Amino acid sequence: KLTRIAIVNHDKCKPKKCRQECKKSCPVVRMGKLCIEVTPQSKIAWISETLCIGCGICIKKCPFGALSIVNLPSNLEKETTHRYCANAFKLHRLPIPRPGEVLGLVGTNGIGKSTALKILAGKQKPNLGKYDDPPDWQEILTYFRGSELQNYFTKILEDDLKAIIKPQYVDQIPKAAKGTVGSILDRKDETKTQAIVCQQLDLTHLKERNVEDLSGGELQRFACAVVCIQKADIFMFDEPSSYLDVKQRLKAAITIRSLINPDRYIIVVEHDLSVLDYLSDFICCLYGVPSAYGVVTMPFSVREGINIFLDGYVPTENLRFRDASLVFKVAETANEEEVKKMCMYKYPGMKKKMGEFELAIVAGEFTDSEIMVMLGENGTGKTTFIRMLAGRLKPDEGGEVPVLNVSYKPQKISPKSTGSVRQLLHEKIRDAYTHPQFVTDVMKPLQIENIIDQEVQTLSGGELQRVALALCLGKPADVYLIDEPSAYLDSEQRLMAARVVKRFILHAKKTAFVVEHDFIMATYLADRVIVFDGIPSKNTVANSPQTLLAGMNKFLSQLEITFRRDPNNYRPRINKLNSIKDVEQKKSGNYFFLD
Amino acid sequence: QLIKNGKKITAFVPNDGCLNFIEENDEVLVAGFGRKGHAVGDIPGVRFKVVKVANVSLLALYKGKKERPR
Amino acid sequence: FPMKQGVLTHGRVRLLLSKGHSCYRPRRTGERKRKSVRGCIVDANLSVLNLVIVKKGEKDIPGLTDTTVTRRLGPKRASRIRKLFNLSKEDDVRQYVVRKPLNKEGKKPRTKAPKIQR
Amino acid sequence: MPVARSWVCRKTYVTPRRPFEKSRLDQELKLIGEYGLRNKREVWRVKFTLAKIRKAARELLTLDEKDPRRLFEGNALLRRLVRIGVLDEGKMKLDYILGLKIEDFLERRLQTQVFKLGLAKSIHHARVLIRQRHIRVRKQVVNIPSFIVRLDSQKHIDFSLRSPYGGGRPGRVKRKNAKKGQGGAGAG
Amino acid sequence: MARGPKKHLKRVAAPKHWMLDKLTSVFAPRPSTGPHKLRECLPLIIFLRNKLKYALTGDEVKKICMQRFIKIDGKVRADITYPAGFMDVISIDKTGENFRLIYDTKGRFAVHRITPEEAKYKLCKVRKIFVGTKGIPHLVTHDARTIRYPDPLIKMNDTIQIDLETGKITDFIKFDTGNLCMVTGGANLGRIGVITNRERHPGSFDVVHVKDANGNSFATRLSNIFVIGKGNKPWISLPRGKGIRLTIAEERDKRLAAKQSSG
RNA sequence: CCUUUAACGAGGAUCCAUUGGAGGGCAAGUCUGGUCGCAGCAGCCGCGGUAAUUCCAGCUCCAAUAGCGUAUAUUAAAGUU
RNA sequence: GACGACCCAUUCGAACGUCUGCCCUAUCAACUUUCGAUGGUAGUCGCCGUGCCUACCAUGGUGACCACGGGUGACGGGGAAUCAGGGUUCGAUUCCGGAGAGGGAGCCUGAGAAACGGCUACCACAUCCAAGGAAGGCAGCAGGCGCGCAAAUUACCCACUC
RNA sequence: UACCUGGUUGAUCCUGCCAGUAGCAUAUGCUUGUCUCAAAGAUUAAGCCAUGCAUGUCUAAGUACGCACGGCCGGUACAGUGAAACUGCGAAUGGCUCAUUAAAUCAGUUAUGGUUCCUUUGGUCGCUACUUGGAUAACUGUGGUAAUUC
Ligand SMILES: [Mg+2]
Ligand SMILES: [Mg+2]
Ligand SMILES: [Mg+2]
Ligand SMILES: [Mg+2]
Ligand SMILES: [Mg+2]
Ligand SMILES: [Mg+2]
Ligand SMILES: [Mg+2]
Ligand SMILES: [Mg+2]
Ligand SMILES: [Mg+2]
Ligand SMILES: [Mg+2]
Ligand SMILES: [Mg+2]
Ligand SMILES: [Mg+2]
Ligand SMILES: [Mg+2]
Ligand SMILES: [Mg+2]
Ligand SMILES: [Mg+2]
Ligand SMILES: [Mg+2]
Ligand SMILES: [Mg+2]
Ligand SMILES: [Mg+2]
Ligand SMILES: [Mg+2]
Ligand SMILES: [Mg+2]
Ligand SMILES: [Mg+2]
Ligand SMILES: [Mg+2]
Ligand SMILES: [Mg+2]
Ligand SMILES: [Mg+2]
Ligand SMILES: [Mg+2]
Ligand SMILES: [Mg+2]
Ligand SMILES: [Mg+2]
Ligand SMILES: [Mg+2]
Ligand SMILES: [Mg+2]
Ligand SMILES: [Mg+2]
Ligand SMILES: [Mg+2]
Ligand SMILES: [Mg+2]
Ligand SMILES: [Mg+2]
Ligand SMILES: [Mg+2]
Ligand SMILES: [Mg+2]
Ligand SMILES: [Mg+2]
Ligand SMILES: [Mg+2]
Ligand SMILES: [Mg+2]
Ligand SMILES: [Mg+2]
Ligand SMILES: [Mg+2]
Ligand SMILES: [Mg+2]
Ligand SMILES: [Mg+2]
Ligand SMILES: [Mg+2]
Ligand SMILES: [Mg+2]
Ligand SMILES: [Mg+2]
Ligand SMILES: [Mg+2]
Ligand SMILES: [Mg+2]
Ligand SMILES: [Mg+2]
Ligand SMILES: [Mg+2]
Ligand SMILES: [Mg+2]
Ligand SMILES: [Mg+2]
Ligand SMILES: [Mg+2]
Ligand SMILES: [Mg+2]
Ligand SMILES: [Mg+2]
Ligand SMILES: [Mg+2]
Ligand SMILES: [Mg+2]
Ligand SMILES: [Mg+2]
Ligand SMILES: [Mg+2]
Ligand SMILES: [Mg+2]
Ligand SMILES: [Mg+2]
Ligand SMILES: [Mg+2]
Repeated sequence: KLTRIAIVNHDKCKPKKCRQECKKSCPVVRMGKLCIEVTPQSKIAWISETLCIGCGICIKKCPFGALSIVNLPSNLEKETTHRYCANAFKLHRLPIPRPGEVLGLVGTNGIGKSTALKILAGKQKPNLGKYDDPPDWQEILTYFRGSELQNYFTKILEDDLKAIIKPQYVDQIPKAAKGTVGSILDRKDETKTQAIVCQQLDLTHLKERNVEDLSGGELQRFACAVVCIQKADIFMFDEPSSYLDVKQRLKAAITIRSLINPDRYIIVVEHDLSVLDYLSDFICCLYGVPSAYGVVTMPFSVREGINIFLDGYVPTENLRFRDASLVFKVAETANEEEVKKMCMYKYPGMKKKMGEFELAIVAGEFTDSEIMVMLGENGTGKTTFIRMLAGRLKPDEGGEVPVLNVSYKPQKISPKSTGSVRQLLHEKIRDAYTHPQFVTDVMKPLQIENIIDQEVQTLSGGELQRVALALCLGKPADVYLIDEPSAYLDSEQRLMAARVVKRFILHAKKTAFVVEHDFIMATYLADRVIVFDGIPSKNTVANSPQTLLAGMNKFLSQLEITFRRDPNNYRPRINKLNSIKDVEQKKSGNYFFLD
Repeated sequence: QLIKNGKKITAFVPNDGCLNFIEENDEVLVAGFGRKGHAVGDIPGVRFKVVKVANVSLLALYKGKKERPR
Repeated sequence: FPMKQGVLTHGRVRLLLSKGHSCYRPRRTGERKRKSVRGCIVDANLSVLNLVIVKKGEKDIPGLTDTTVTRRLGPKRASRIRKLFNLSKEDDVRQYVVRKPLNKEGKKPRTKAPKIQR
Repeated sequence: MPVARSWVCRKTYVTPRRPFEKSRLDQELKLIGEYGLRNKREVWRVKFTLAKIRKAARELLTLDEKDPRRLFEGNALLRRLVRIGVLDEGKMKLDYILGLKIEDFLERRLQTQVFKLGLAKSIHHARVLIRQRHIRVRKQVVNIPSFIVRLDSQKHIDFSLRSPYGGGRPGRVKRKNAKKGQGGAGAG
Repeated sequence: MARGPKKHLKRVAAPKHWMLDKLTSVFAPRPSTGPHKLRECLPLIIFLRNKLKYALTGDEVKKICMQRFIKIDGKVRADITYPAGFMDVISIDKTGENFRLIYDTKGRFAVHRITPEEAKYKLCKVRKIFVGTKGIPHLVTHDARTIRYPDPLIKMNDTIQIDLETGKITDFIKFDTGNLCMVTGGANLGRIGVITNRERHPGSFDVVHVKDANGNSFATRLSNIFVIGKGNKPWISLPRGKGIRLTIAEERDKRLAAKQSSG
């Protein structure tokens, strides 16, 4: 049932002294098929990832401690709590919600996170994975007798702790709801906790900045403010750092952590860089195969869990084979030609409004041949810039009208393709290539397969965003306009998408402007950068495209964050805003190491 | 070839046409024959017999009560 | 890592501390541990120093000395009281005890005092 | 862990050594037919409870007379036998115990008395009635066919006071059909 | 491990004469340290709920004893596992009844109500004699009492009648041939008879004979004899049947004739 | 949970008894169809080479029965320690 | 009346010592000793008796009635299965005794420990890190990996026995 | 229940074993309506271990100025409930396992006249005084480290 495999990593595997009893009796080698690859030589005895039966005879008879078992993942049909529908994604057992502390979850996009959250909140009853005749709270509360779920599900059936939850998507709720500015917040739950969340989330402007005014980052901040003031006993937070300021991630973290104390269950799920270590106390890692089946592990501590998620990829019990050490592209290799045909498509320092936003410009020596990256806080107008360049306000008092053709990526995810996406893949065509730019980008998490034939309304935002990227670089254009492309993506597919678009357009010595709020893609896309300085609601100045180091220095010193690069995996981490390191880095200004 | 020892032994298959259920390189659970150390009957030097092929019986694989898990 | 009196170095060292020592609080009657402490010498490789004023000059430090001492708390052993108000052997030790005044935004005000012991 | 339990239990029969022996199979089948029992085991129980009496009897009879132990335990064993109607007070001595046959313990069963005291049409009908809670010993319903009737309990066996056969509401069949005259034959 | 004294007692390992059941639970009361040996005692908890039925569970015994109702030799004992034992005189004032712990002839304690003009004195058996500092003679009884200045004719193995408000021995019976005796150990437990003999094997366990009121004789060890009477006249009151230890062939006849199957 | 009780709840084609055998040892067929020293059975003796009481199956019959078969250690049989 | 306290007794023990009692092996017939082996004298030490340990002295002690060495899928016993009479085989396992908390070693506190739900160090493992440092012991109850022919729920409660 | 039956031969009488036969306890196969009991990670690996829990404790009677709550106004030993904290006691019992270990452990039998003993029970308590000393915790306030019952 579990697929057992043998592995060989060892202190000096000795194919020069042992005489290789390792290969002289694997049962599969005897019958012709080669399981093991070694003779008298100098180095490691190779082994097939699949030709050992899991016999274990490979292990009993090496003289040195070279060989051992691992358990490759399989679909067991044991502890199936739910199936997304009949024949769909299979969900195994749930994490037991420890009270008094924040329970976090981590995993790749589309493995069973939001279904687990919807089940734990009583909004989805368990069906025990049956296609037909889903049970009704007598066989449930017998399927997990002798288990904590026996009592937990009754406490939510008599609503003695009636749950409350936050949504997955930011773009839905300001259309689905109705309420004028401030009065919705006042009439919802309270005034007291209303007052403390409002100030510590820095949304005190939304006494008069309306629900139609506010941006998707400001909407996540509203969604989190409203669920925090909502009076309930158990809480959940799906993606609570989707489109936020690099300081305001930690401010969200603190304002959720401020409700830990009074015997309240809380679960959070994130695609985190350095934020959840302050958010959660225990971790439960997920493994499986995307939108096919997903398994939940037993609890771990924060550092221990975050580590068994990427300091290798083995539980203390079993195995999985994904999420290895590449959270920084250590492959420092970049080469393309210099060309003296260069176009310097400069622009004036035009000053523009809408009702409230003074967002000044200074001129910049923008050129055709490479990408320019953009920095800045949320809500400072890094969006309106290239929205105005795309045929909107102030092209008249200066404003360089787009010289090359425009590919627009909008950040509000709402493609109007009812039916399936396949017909929206007709205002383009794929047939223009069948090539690495398309394959290595669109495929990695499974294949191109799930994103050809599907109604875009039931879509994981990740692959819809991969299609919006594909129809952006699939349109007749050359100036590509981008806005948080990394959102709604995991870590490794974020970097896949970043790397492959850099490489693809740099084949052509071609234009793009990128809007980021993250680090990794921003750091491996750049040789020049613009910065937004000043605080929102009054003023902002888009400084000219400077170098990388001094630019993001102006950035971080304005945000007052420094970073640390662990060499073993080149991992980034936040220094805690006051440290024996947060003094040298803040005296020398260095927040970027190992160029 | 046994799991724990690793040593090699020959075993009988106990009914008409069973040798088709036994694929190659799967597990099996061998048992004794019936005289505690000695070859039984007309067979020269075979001292063990199969009961389970892959967590399913032979008596059920052969009477039809179950089918191979694949 | 703190500093403790009598470990003559500028380095840091590991000592087997017990009850009555400093830089240690024992969790169980009759216990000992082995922990790291810095030598008593002072050098630029610190992070803080505690200094206590012994002789004050003439110019008042702006935010340290101009303030006033609180009422602290009064004595509770009988002879301590006698020694403070220079009382005779047969002066009443009652009446003199420091009647702690008590005010809050709730109830009526009050005066407390300690139960006198000897 | 230490625990507050009795593990004490025991077996109440012994299989025969010759498994297919005709003189045995035909006698036991005769005994099953003549008293309406269920297995062979219902006979091996009686064989055991007799062959165990016949060991105490023998080991006493191999003591010397006038012994304290032999006197006390013999006077106790004969009393216990006489009290269930397996022995005659006109015998009352150990050298008679060795003359008892299996068909005297079988005879004192409640199933046997319920037939032989007249309350049922056959030895099979009796086993059904007892198991249906139709009979009572002394102000007490019983439900076990193998119950052994003590000598002076004999004349107490009679039909239960909450039962159709003598002072009781008709059962769920005689009532479903009398209702077919007023719910199936009057307006149905 | 064992590195120090134990403090629990398992139900099976408990003494037999406590007549405890088997299926209540794994433990037994474990008498606390006292004047009486652990096997010879009877804790106060076992006397109130297994014998007199006054209480029902351990907590009811604890809240009967806390109200200061029970008296063991005049004093007021509040410990429910206190080790009462042979010659101790429980008094329950709030009811007006008294008891004497004496072995019944099957070799176990039984309830034995006594008249309140008797529950003022109890007997003790002398265990030691020594001359303290300055030349004061002392005494040690079987229940650990120490009497200072006793009469200079009371010796070992004798019996003394004390009072419960003073100590201060009043009478004493001397161990020799012809006096009554009750036996407090081994096979013959709770039998009575005149001593009639004493052999003496120097250095090992001198042996003693006895003789019932029906000719029956039965030896014992001297360290198990307890004189209770001058001769043929027991000082303290006796339980029904008076230690006669009838055989089972007689016990059956009385059971049958009395037909004691009801009341 | 068991016990105590109202109301529904049996016509047998279900509110369905199984596990191993049928030459001998050892209770039970010198039935019918198939295979042809093959496939197989068989603890032991032994069955199968075109007319199988022993293989594969139908029918019938046997033993124990809410249980029965197999592998193994051990005891009696063993006066074969 | 509560508490504390010297010593004596008593209680719960603990410790050391006497007699008798053990599975297989001769392809184990001699073993033991200034690296104390048996004994004497005086001490050291210890809660006390004692080669327990030191100094001097003597040359002893054990063995075909099996010493000494080796093996045990050996923790001992109350007991379990079968059993004419005699016996054979089993006893990790709820009661009693012993021994141990990954392996060896040293000690604090205490009436009581050579204690691991105590501390210190070496050996083997393993966790966190800002690379300076810190932390660990399920052969307790559940639970998980591994191992294998082979063994249950990460539930409820102090109401019963204590 | 003090028991045998098949097999070397053309047949017979023997020695002699292999096979059958009955119980027991570990595994496993097929099957399963009721009801009372109830064993269960010993065998291999005394191998390794995520998370939670398994040892704490206040009376009339050691120390109460937490305003924390508090009443009839007063502490004039000082009321009264009482968090915390010093102090005392317990943590050496219980539970788990069977690696070690063959005159060892263990059993019955005896001895401490060769020793120690918290506690309980009973003895014992007479060769500035109307009451002495300084110093800590909780509490107030300032802190250090990424991190700990620092
Ligand atoms: Mg630091
Ligand atoms: Mg007040
Ligand atoms: Mg005082
Ligand atoms: Mg213990
Ligand atoms: Mg120990
Ligand atoms: Mg006690
Ligand atoms: Mg059949
Ligand atoms: Mg057959
Ligand atoms: Mg047939
Ligand atoms: Mg046959
Ligand atoms: Mg026949
Ligand atoms: Mg033919
Ligand atoms: Mg034919
Ligand atoms: Mg035929
Ligand atoms: Mg035998
Ligand atoms: Mg000497
Ligand atoms: Mg000496
Ligand atoms: Mg010699
Ligand atoms: Mg010699
Ligand atoms: Mg030896
Ligand atoms: Mg043994
Ligand atoms: Mg062993
Ligand atoms: Mg016997
Ligand atoms: Mg044992
Ligand atoms: Mg073992
Ligand atoms: Mg066990
Ligand atoms: Mg034990
Ligand atoms: Mg002992
Ligand atoms: Mg271990
Ligand atoms: Mg102590
Ligand atoms: Mg230790
Ligand atoms: Mg312990
Ligand atoms: Mg510790
Ligand atoms: Mg340590
Ligand atoms: Mg532990
Ligand atoms: Mg466990
Ligand atoms: Mg397995
Ligand atoms: Mg099992
Ligand atoms: Mg298993
Ligand atoms: Mg309790
Ligand atoms: Mg021949
Ligand atoms: Mg022949
Ligand atoms: Mg045999
Ligand atoms: Mg059988
Ligand atoms: Mg039960
Ligand atoms: Mg068992
Ligand atoms: Mg084990
Ligand atoms: Mg733990
Ligand atoms: Mg109080
Ligand atoms: Mg008070
Ligand atoms: Mg304390
Ligand atoms: Mg203590
Ligand atoms: Mg266990
Ligand atoms: Mg040992
Ligand atoms: Mg030996
Ligand atoms: Mg040895
Ligand atoms: Mg000995
Ligand atoms: Mg003993
Ligand atoms: Mg002994
Ligand atoms: Mg105490
Ligand atoms: Mg005293």
